[PDB]
Amino acid sequence: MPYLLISTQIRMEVGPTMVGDEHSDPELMQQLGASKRRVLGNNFYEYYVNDPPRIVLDKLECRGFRVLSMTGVGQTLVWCLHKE
Amino acid sequence: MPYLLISTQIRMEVGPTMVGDEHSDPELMQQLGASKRRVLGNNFYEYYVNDPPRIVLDKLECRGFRVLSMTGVGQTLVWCLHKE
Amino acid sequence: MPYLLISTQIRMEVGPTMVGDEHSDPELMQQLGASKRRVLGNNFYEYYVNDPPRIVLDKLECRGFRVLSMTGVGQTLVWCLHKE
Amino acid sequence: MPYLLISTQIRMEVGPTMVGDEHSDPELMQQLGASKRRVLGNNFYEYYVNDPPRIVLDKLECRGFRVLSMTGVGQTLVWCLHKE
Amino acid sequence: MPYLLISTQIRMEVGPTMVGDEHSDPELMQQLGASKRRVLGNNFYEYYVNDPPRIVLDKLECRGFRVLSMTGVGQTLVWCLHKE
Amino acid sequence: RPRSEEDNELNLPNLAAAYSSILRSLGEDPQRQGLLKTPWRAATAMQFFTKGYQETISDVLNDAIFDEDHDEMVIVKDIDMFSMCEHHLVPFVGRVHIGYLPNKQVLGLSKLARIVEIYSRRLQVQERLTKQIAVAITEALQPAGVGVVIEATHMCMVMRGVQKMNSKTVTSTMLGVFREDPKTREEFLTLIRS
Amino acid sequence: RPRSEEDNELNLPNLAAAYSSILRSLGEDPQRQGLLKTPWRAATAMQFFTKGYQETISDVLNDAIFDEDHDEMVIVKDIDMFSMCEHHLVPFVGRVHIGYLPNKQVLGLSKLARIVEIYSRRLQVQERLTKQIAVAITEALQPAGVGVVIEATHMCMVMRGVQKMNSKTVTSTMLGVFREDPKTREEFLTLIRS
Amino acid sequence: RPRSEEDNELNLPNLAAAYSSILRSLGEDPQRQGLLKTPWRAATAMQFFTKGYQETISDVLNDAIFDEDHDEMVIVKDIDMFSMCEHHLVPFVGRVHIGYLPNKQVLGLSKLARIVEIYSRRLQVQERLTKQIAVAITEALQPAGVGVVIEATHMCMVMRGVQKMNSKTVTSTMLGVFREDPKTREEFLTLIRS
Amino acid sequence: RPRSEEDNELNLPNLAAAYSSILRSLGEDPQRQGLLKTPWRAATAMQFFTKGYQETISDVLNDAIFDEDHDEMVIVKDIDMFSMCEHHLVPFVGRVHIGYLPNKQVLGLSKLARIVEIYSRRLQVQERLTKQIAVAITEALQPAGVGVVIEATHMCMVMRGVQKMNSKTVTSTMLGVFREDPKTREEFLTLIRS
Amino acid sequence: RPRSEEDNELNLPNLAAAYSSILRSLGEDPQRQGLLKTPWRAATAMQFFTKGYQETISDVLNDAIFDEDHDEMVIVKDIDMFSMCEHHLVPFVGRVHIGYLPNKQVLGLSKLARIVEIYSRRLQVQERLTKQIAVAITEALQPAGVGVVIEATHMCMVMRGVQKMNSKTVTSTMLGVFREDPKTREEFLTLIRS
Amino acid sequence: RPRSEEDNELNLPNLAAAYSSILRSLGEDPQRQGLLKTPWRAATAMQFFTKGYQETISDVLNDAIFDEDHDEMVIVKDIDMFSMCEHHLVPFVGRVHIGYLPNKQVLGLSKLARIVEIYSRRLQVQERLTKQIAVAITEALQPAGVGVVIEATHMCMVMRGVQKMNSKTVTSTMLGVFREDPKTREEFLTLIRS
Amino acid sequence: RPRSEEDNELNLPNLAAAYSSILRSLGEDPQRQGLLKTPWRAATAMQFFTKGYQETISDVLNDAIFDEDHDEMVIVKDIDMFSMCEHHLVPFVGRVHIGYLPNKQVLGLSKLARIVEIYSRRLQVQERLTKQIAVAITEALQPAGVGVVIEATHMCMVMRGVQKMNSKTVTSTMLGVFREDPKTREEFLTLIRS
Amino acid sequence: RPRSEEDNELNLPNLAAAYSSILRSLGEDPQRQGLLKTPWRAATAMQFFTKGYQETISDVLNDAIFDEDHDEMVIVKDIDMFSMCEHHLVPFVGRVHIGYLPNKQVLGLSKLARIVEIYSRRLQVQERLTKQIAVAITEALQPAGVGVVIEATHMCMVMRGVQKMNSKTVTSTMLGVFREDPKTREEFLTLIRS
Ligand SMILES: N[C@@H](Cc1ccccc1)C(=O)O
Ligand SMILES: N[C@@H](Cc1ccccc1)C(=O)O
Ligand SMILES: N[C@@H](Cc1ccccc1)C(=O)O
Ligand SMILES: N[C@@H](Cc1ccccc1)C(=O)O
Ligand SMILES: N[C@@H](Cc1ccccc1)C(=O)O
Ligand SMILES: [K+]
Ligand SMILES: [K+]
Ligand SMILES: [K+]
Ligand SMILES: [K+]
Ligand SMILES: [K+]
Repeated sequence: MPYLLISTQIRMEVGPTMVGDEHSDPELMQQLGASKRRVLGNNFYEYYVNDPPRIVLDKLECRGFRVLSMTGVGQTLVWCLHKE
Repeated sequence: MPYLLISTQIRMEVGPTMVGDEHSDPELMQQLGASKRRVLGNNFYEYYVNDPPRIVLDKLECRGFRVLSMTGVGQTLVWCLHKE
Repeated sequence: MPYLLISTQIRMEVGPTMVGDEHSDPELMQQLGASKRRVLGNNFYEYYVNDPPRIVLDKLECRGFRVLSMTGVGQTLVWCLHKE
Repeated sequence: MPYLLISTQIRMEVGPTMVGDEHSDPELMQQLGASKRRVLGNNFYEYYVNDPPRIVLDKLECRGFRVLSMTGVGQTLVWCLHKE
Repeated sequence: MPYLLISTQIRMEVGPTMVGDEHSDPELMQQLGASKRRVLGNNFYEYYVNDPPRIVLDKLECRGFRVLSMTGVGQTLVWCLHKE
Repeated sequence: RPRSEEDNELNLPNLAAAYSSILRSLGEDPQRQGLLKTPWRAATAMQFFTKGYQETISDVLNDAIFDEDHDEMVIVKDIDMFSMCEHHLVPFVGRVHIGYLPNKQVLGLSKLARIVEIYSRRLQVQERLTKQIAVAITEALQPAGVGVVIEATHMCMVMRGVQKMNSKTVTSTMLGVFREDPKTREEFLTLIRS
Repeated sequence: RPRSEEDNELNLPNLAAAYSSILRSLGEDPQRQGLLKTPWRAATAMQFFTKGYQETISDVLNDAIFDEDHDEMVIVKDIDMFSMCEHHLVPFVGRVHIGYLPNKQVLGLSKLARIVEIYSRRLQVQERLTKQIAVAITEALQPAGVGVVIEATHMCMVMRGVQKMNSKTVTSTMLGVFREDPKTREEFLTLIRS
Repeated sequence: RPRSEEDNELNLPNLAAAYSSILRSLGEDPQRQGLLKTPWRAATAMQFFTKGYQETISDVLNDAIFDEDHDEMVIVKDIDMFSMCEHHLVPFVGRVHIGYLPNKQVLGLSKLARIVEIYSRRLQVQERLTKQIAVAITEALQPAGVGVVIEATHMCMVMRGVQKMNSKTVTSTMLGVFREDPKTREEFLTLIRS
Repeated sequence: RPRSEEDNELNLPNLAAAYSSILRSLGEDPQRQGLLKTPWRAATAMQFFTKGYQETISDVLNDAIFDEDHDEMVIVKDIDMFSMCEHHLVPFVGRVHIGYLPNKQVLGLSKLARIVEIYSRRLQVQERLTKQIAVAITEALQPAGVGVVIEATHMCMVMRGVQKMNSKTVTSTMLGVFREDPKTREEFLTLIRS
Repeated sequence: RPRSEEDNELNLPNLAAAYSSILRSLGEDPQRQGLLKTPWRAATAMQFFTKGYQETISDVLNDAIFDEDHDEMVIVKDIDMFSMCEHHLVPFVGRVHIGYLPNKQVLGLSKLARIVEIYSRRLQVQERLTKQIAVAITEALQPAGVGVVIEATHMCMVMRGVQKMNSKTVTSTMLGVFREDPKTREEFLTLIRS
Repeated sequence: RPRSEEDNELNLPNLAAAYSSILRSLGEDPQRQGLLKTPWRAATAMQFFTKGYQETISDVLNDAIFDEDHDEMVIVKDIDMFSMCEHHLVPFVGRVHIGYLPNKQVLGLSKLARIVEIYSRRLQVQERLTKQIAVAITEALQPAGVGVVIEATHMCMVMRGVQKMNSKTVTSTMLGVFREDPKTREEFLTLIRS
Repeated sequence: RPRSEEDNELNLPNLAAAYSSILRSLGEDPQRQGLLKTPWRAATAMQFFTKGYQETISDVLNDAIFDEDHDEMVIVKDIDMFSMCEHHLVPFVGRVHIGYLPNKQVLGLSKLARIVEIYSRRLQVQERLTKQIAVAITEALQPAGVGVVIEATHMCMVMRGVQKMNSKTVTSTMLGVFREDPKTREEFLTLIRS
Repeated sequence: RPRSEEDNELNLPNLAAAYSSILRSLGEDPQRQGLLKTPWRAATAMQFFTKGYQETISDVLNDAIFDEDHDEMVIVKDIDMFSMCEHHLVPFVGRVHIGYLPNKQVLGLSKLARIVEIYSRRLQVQERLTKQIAVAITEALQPAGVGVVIEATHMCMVMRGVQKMNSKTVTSTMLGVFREDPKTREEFLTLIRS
């Protein structure tokens, strides 16, 4: 599992920050302190964290991930990270 | 065929994920388990997969592709991959 | 002439693909089989091709260009390529 | 703290430029001459600077940061910087 | 002054191209043949050029700058360049 | 357990007595030629307004769901709805607007209207009514998304509050693509807009 | 005897109890977080809707009647009114249109508005309400004539009946020249018409 | 004899058969997944549109007629009505406007609404529907006069004829003073006018 | 095989016989002076409503398609349409809105109108009717895109359901650029919006 | 002698030739890809606008006149009508309003509509068209009176004259009681007014 | 070569002759008192409707173009326009909306109005008319962009087709920034929207 | 004696002081950055609202009264007027409708408008203001008759009273033939009606 | 310190005296039959317009805030409001529209209405009134966002300025997601738009 995707909305200086989907590494999710949920109406679970994306990026580097690309889409800021 | 383009819409944690066009490598498409179709009204065929883009990215790395760029456009999240 | 810009609209799996402006290398344009035109109302000429951007990216690699960045703007998907 | 996020709005040739969140390095913020505030209605503090993003990028290089990615989202231009 | 920001709007195959702000290097601006102005209502000056962004990118490479990132935002296409 | 015809008849008398009590408690003589049958009529009315309790989405469900291989937004707008405010027991009147992105399965108009009646005819809160209709549609169709919007005039601000029959309360529940895709939400709001 | 603040306080509990009873008699749990304070708000509301009983035309009367040596038609139209159906205890909402041919004495707006409030905020019958407002104006001014017209929507036909909020009931009372002279009657209806 | 619940059930099958026949007679396959239950639904519908046959003014009558010592015009307007053309078996939709000069006795809204329903839910001719509603009111109240006006849109000219949904048919029946006194007639037409 | 003038005449009697049967099954005397010719008028009507079966897009096709070197959106809005509900055999009336991005080839108004009539005059389901008109246009023009929006009132909720003629159903089909380019879709909805 | 299907086909060519002439006489090349089939279409259109000549009131007459024992005003309003200005051969578009006091005999809608079509689809003068429709109804019914009002926009004042599409021309014909009794006339103008 | 006052007089008889022929080919007597001067009036009218051929953008051009150092969108909306359908020779009436982003040079109202008249008063196709006006404005101002929208009713669908005067045709042409910038396009549609 | 510019200046300070007092008497700090210049502005406003006192019908009179040998009704309607309620010193806004039957002499618009301003801009009572305008016109023209009608919203029932901005007060004064001839009165009310 | 009933009675005389002064200072005789009680009524009115000073959000607060586990936009629009211009002491009337994104906690209508009344019934500036209501709601709910828009007519531009009652002033305050997320802001402006 080399790739990871995280995102935040409306504003970058505050969370929540989405850190994973249903098939995400349970350990990594736990390391980040990410909660899991399925918003009413959605057909999928998501892992989130209350930290600002910047904080989640630092933690992620410690686990060996690096930011490959960052992009906006709608009102969503997305980071694409790659491990090794 | 060094370049590849994949994409998803509205949400990143779930598919479908578009993995190819009419002139895509049939073998690679088969390896991904991609179906082919032509939406009514469109003058072109597209290869899709029900997996989340993150899963498709991992599979693609096993076949030698690396993510060069990721961007949003409209409600579409797009990844540009390059082989070798 | 180290930089090149190409683009497509609405959908990525089909063309046309814009491959050049009025001051583009005539030889390169010819190699890509690009037509030239000036849309009514516009004060500029444009070189286009009927191929999907993915196909144009492969041909461009053969001539020594590499994708540096990809971005969306409006309903336009744009690739920034650099030679050597 | 390897990652840093800055941003500006509407126009790039003029500030303000957002340089940090509540958990930003106080020293770095002071070095940039960044003020701190919490806009009415928002549940978070932000560090800003009256300089154009380009000026803030030069200062940030002096402190060892490099631009990894730049993206637009809404009417906000965002830069993702990484130190070492 | 290692970083530079240039941009164009609506269409990429034609100018004008924004090449600088009020605190830009006067020499570099002169080398590009950039005019200066302050649009009515705006509280800032801007340096522009009538050339297409692609042309401006070539000239800029001659002066030692390289494209680090390109992004869309609104109807504005933006290039982030870095010198050395 | 869903209320039933029996429950009503066995309770009618209790309601009639309560209203007859209220008549007195206000200053009226429940004996007047025109106030005699009121305790009963009041009671029958108060039951008709809450007859939704004696039903369940199930009674409607499968009876009318057709396959039409449709996967584009469908909208039923300007549906009249009358309900009872669980706070003052005063009714709030208005309109309901429903839209959904089918996953091959479509709902019949009557069935849709039946779902609205079932939850509106009972003590309610606009925010809750909105959400129940949305979920009921989601469960009965497994659609890609669904949106519900209610606009109503609350009579406890018309007569009460002071004199504000002008005021309007707008609530909405957006599930699936209607929640995540700003474009679908905009189109939905545009198509019911006029 | 006119109802009074004391009467209310001494009856509030009785109402609250009747409503709390009804809640049960319908199927609800008077204990739910949102139904707890309902029996009281319901009683309070029901008293505000009938606060007209605790007043009389006298309280208003002389307080505001001026001499303006005027002897031509005076019309106050589009006066919002809210009342209760003595038949189902459901409210009927609408507008009131008043007109009178003064005999030197004119009535102030506030006083006029108070006369409408007094008789409308109580269990009523549109026909009666129309007549009471008319006679009250006749008594407080000895005019050459007076006309009152009420147009209202009865909620017991909007929700009940089937679904008839469209329906409008129009009643009128013409006294004096308003009854005997067709010309005055026509001018009055023309002037409120638009 | 008034049609009854038994009659319907004993005839439903006969109707279903007739429609199942028509389906074929037109070129359709009564077997399609979407046409299967049609013969029955079409039949049920056709019975609902003519359910007025299973009722009489008597059922309504006395049940709700009150003494309010009123003797001035009373009007109920904009009553929605739906009916069936006995000529093409295509429905005509519209509005009903009723007015009457009571002779002490007044009719309650529900009852009035029920009278309209009874004669309109059956095969009709606008001119007949207008007159029947008017005579029914006259019999149930011995009023000094009564007036009925119907304005409807006929689908046998909207779709058929060419494309005339614009066209509106207006019929009226004026009895008593509504017939003999032009002033009453004018006031009634004025009051429903807007 | 498309229905023909022969099929009609060879079936009219079977239709008239079914309707004469229904008349009886409801309680009427098919003999009344005004019901005699009804079975035939009903039958004739029911065939006019489904006369679209005796046609095909081909009959229209090439007859009127001109080259105008146009490649910008063309919209025809507020096209009246009348159709039959295949579920209750009751009609639904409304308006059709069409737009398409031509690929040099344009369609003639008359032809476009004929396409709508062909599919609407037959037993339908709004969702399906919307889709057939859309594809029909895509086939007769090979355009860059096409959009169709239908808004209609279903009489099986006006009279039936309770009384909901207020309700409106909105359906749409977006092919080509109309589906993929949000901007085209918005502009289309804006230009028909008002 | 009423024009006939034979007459048309034997004249179509003559018309086509005249129009093909006009095309040249104006500056156009009747050979253009878009102007080729024009002379025929133009000719076809011009015959449809005058297809009223090939008919007579007789064709309509008795076919649909029913006995309903009705003797009160019947009104059919807002009937769309198109016609040709015999003076400039430019059409005038508008609406026809009809009313009549039946003498037991009533007229069917379709028949009434056919009467309007007959006289309007032919070269006309508004004043005359109004009168012919009025007389046609009087002959087909022997009523106690009849009224016809036409309001139309004349295209020879919209484009021509300067730019006056705003202007409207109103004509009327009142026969029988509609002429003699000012009261009937007023009621008729009131009932079509709105 | 632009048509001229001589060409007309030399051709008017040719037109009058053609119409005199048509009058006969239809069944009329070109001799009636009111039909005598028709062939000439019809001819005079047909020339007036096509007087656009005897003009060129040149006649207008430079005559009224002022420098006002303006570089923001300018809009002239609701410009009435009348034209002729080259396919049926029937007119289509409507409105034109024009917008453009000036490059220092602006266009005067009269001149703009004259540009519209020039191309509308001649045999047309809505799509073409929209485009010609668009390009005419582009040539006379070298603007950064220009947009044109035309909404119109086609008489060949009002009378003909069946009865569809309700139908509206919308066409647009967007050049320059009006084509490439969605934001400019949206603002333009907003400012003409209402 | 008519108020004058001198009086104003000699009193402005007084007013300013009265208002400054009121500010305190209410709880405000007359020193706040936004309340400093208020006492003066308020005073200036209160003088402008009552500037009518510094004028007389004479100042207007003869200056503009022309002979046009006209003897048929002349009407000037929808004249905006603003005034002050002498009872609460709160303004009442509305419209004035004037009509008169000249006796050769006609009044000029500006002059008429000045007469309305003179009596409206001062402490008033609707009845009196209506009457004063009517007599003023009567004196300035010796007409055969004159009618004045005022409809206005009184802000002392919009904010005060409860919330009745809906309510409108209509007053009128009819002199001469407008009083004695019902026909003249009706036509005046008709011509201003719409 | 919030103003109180005592404060009023202790100040009424002072206000009365200030107005009595103004009366004279204008040219009026405070003794006139109709001007006698004015100074008091004027004073009482001015206190009612500023009765907001004797209240605080606290009085409202917790008394009515329910938990309904809702987290989607809630809107209350067209709330009538009346206020006083702190600059001219003239009132400005209009409507307030409110929206917020609840964080589980919702606000009852009456409470919301009370908040608006509290800040509007006092000397104000529209920009300020908007912001205060927005903040008051943010504190009484800790919502994820809140928006407030006010549109009003300022009487100091209707009568004063010249005559501009047409003019409307719109102000807004967006807090939270309503400020940062353009999509939320748009949906909010759409849902109150109509
Ligand atoms: N909401 C911001 C963009 C943004 C969203 C999410 C994260 C960062 C920035 C805007 O509208 O400009
Ligand atoms: N739907 C998201 C953007 C998004 C689209 C697709 C994938 C990921 C994110 C938004 O509008 O904010
Ligand atoms: N039309 C896509 C955006 C897009 C444009 C160009 C290429 C790919 C995608 C959308 O609206 O989601
Ligand atoms: N406001 C610019 C985009 C932009 C925003 C912020 C910084 C730079 C550019 C536009 O609408 O095109
Ligand atoms: N105007 C383009 C976006 C774009 C902007 C700037 C340069 C190039 C393209 C669109 O809306 O698709
Ligand atoms: K966030
Ligand atoms: K997805
Ligand atoms: K493309
Ligand atoms: K900025
Ligand atoms: K550019």
